[PDB]
Amino acid sequence: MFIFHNGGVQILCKYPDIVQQFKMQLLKGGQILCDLTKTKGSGNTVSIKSLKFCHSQLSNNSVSFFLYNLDHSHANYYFCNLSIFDPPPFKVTLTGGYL
Amino acid sequence: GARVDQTPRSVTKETGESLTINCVLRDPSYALGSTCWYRKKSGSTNEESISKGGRYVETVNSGSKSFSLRINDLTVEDGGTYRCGATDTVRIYSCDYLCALNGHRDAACGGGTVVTVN
Amino acid sequence: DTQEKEVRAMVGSDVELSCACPEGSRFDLNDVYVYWQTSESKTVVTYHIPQNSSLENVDSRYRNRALMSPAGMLRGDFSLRLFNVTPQDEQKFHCLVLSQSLGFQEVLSVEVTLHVAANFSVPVVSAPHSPELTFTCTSINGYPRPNVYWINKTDNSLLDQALQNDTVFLNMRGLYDVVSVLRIARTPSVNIGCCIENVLLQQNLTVGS
Ligand SMILES: *[C@@H]1O[C@H](CO)[C@@H](O[C@@H]2O[C@H](CO)[C@@H](O[C@@H]3O[C@H](CO[C@H]4O[C@H](CO)[C@@H](O)[C@H](O)[C@@H]4O)[C@@H](O)[C@H](O[C@H]4O[C@H](CO)[C@@H](O)[C@H](O)[C@@H]4O)[C@@H]3O)[C@H](O)[C@H]2NC(C)=O)[C@H](O)[C@H]1NC(C)=O
Ligand SMILES: *[C@@H]1O[C@H](CO)[C@@H](O[C@@H]2O[C@H](CO)[C@@H](O[C@@H]3O[C@H](CO[C@H]4O[C@H](CO)[C@@H](O)[C@H](O)[C@@H]4O)[C@@H](O)[C@H](O[C@H]4O[C@H](CO)[C@@H](O)[C@H](O)[C@@H]4O)[C@@H]3O)[C@H](O)[C@H]2NC(C)=O)[C@H](O)[C@H]1NC(C)=O
Ligand SMILES: *[C@@H]1O[C@H](CO)[C@@H](O)[C@H](O)[C@H]1NC(C)=O
Ligand SMILES: *[C@@H]1O[C@H](CO)[C@@H](O)[C@H](O)[C@H]1NC(C)=O
Ligand SMILES: *[C@@H]1O[C@H](CO)[C@@H](O)[C@H](O)[C@H]1NC(C)=O
Ligand SMILES: *[C@@H]1O[C@H](CO)[C@@H](O)[C@H](O)[C@H]1NC(C)=O
Ligand SMILES: *[C@@H]1O[C@H](CO)[C@@H](O)[C@H](O)[C@H]1NC(C)=O
Ligand SMILES: *[C@@H]1O[C@H](CO)[C@@H](O)[C@H](O)[C@H]1NC(C)=O
Repeated sequence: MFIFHNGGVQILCKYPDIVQQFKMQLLKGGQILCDLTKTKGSGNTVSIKSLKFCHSQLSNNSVSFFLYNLDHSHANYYFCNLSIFDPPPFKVTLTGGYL
Repeated sequence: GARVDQTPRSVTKETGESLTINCVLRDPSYALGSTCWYRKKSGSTNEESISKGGRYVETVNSGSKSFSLRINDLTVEDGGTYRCGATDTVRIYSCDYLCALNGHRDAACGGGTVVTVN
Repeated sequence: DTQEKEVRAMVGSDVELSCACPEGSRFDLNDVYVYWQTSESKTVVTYHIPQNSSLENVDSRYRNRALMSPAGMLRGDFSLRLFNVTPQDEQKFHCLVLSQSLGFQEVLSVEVTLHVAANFSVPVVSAPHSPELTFTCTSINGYPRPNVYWINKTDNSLLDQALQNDTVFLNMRGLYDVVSVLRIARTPSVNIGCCIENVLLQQNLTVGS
């Protein structure tokens, strides 16, 4: 679900193209590496707030983060916290990978 | 509450060779009451009840508390999506209204199986 | 901070499940996301999204039966009003309140278990016989599963359950029908009757032969 290039690793995490307001968190070692939160505003505007920015390129079916810090030593599982706010029902899904 | 999970979620098979879809009535459901099998054709987005017996063969294990369907001599247009409906130790009059009951503690249809034959 | 609540109700009767913030203070409808959905099934009962008013993702079952009052929302009272309760409406309903200002943190979460009940028809008996005789007691449209008992009416005693074959059916409305056959030995002056029990409703229906 991810690739290694440029001395770094692009971790892409997919989600259903239906969801239009969500919060994608990347977790490794129990720590929040990256963060993104999409919201639909008034007047048909879209807001994107990211407390931890990993050069996230927001494809409409998946969110990809880029870690230029390899951390090849102590390679752990990578989890993608996904919270769906719109459309209902509200659900939180965790999908994980290795290396 | 009680519901039913069915495997596999998606299968591609070869023409003529049989295909099997399982279903289990998850605990704490006591036993299987009656089983129904539904299929819907590609376009109309409406289901239809599969008449048991003959080409569509059903095997049920009350001890295992699970049922299974087998399709033989697969026409290329046997594809679509397939649901199975079970009920918690009670019986139903017609299969026509089983899937119409959601979250009933005594009735739940399966998750579905997508089939494409080539 | 889930508050386990229990609401018992009857079919076809409009019931009200409550999700209450203790403060009589006000809330921001343009900031808060409200979700009413079942705990297990996760079916969309109703919801409030800040910038739109057309519930299109509401489930077919609740398409127009789940209502939240907006003026009550601003007052902090996210209480659902469920109409025309059906047997499939007995669920652990989850009301969840997220505030976008706090990065979608939950300000209110309450799980409201809903039990529903219905009354069976009066039992109907008959006396067809064979080699010993057989009886048929039929009662329909009740919730949940009924308990059927047979009574030796002469002395108001209870016959043994091994003397009866029961088969409960699912009405296409989620309600239950039951047909009970009882095979006993031949005897004169055998006053007996049937009995339908709804344990949830605490109400017993008896009918003599
Ligand atoms: C994936 O991302 C989602 C994003 O939502 C995460 O879900 C959130 O998880 C956090 C942490 O578990 C939740 O925050 C917690 O909310 C509790 C709500 O109870 C009270 O909250 C308010 C604020 O005061 C009160 O007004 C209200 O009346 C409630 O009674 C808090 O109680 C929690 O604080 C307690 O726990 C923290 C630890 O988190 C302690 O450090 C504190 O001292 C305190 O004891 C906390 O604030 C948040 O609500 C969740 N959001 C949603 C939408 O569910 C997922 O957790 C994340 N992925 C994984 C795997 O967790
Ligand atoms: C529900 O329960 C009631 C009791 O609470 C049962 O009714 C009794 O059933 C028994 C057994 O069938 C009956 O006993 C029989 O009585 C017959 C005559 O009844 C009268 O007899 C005495 C005087 O002799 C009166 O005082 C009495 O009030 C009755 O009016 C007898 O002819 C029977 O004889 C048979 O059995 C004996 C011994 O087994 C043999 O020697 C005979 O050859 C013959 O086989 C027998 O003694 C009793 O009378 C019933 N009483 C009443 C009031 O009904 C119901 O049967 C039961 N019903 C169900 C559906 O479970
Ligand atoms: C959005 O993603 C879908 C796939 O889910 C794709 O078909 C479509 O082209 C995309 N639209 C964009 C990127 O505008
Ligand atoms: C409630 O719905 C049922 C069918 O779901 C219908 O028969 C009935 O008329 C409706 N209204 C009332 C008040 O029961
Ligand atoms: C409003 O906006 C979109 C498009 O209509 C839809 O996905 C969303 O669920 C709607 N919600 C409400 C509450 O109207
Ligand atoms: C009675 O019910 C049993 C199950 O309890 C069933 O096996 C049987 O076929 C039914 N009929 C008779 C005549 O026993
Ligand atoms: C209903 O009848 C059964 C059988 O006699 C009995 O055990 C139960 O307590 C009765 N309950 C009421 C409320 O009458
Ligand atoms: C339902 O059964 C009850 C009690 O068993 C009886 O009085 C009547 O026929 C019905 N009414 C209720 C709900 O009071």
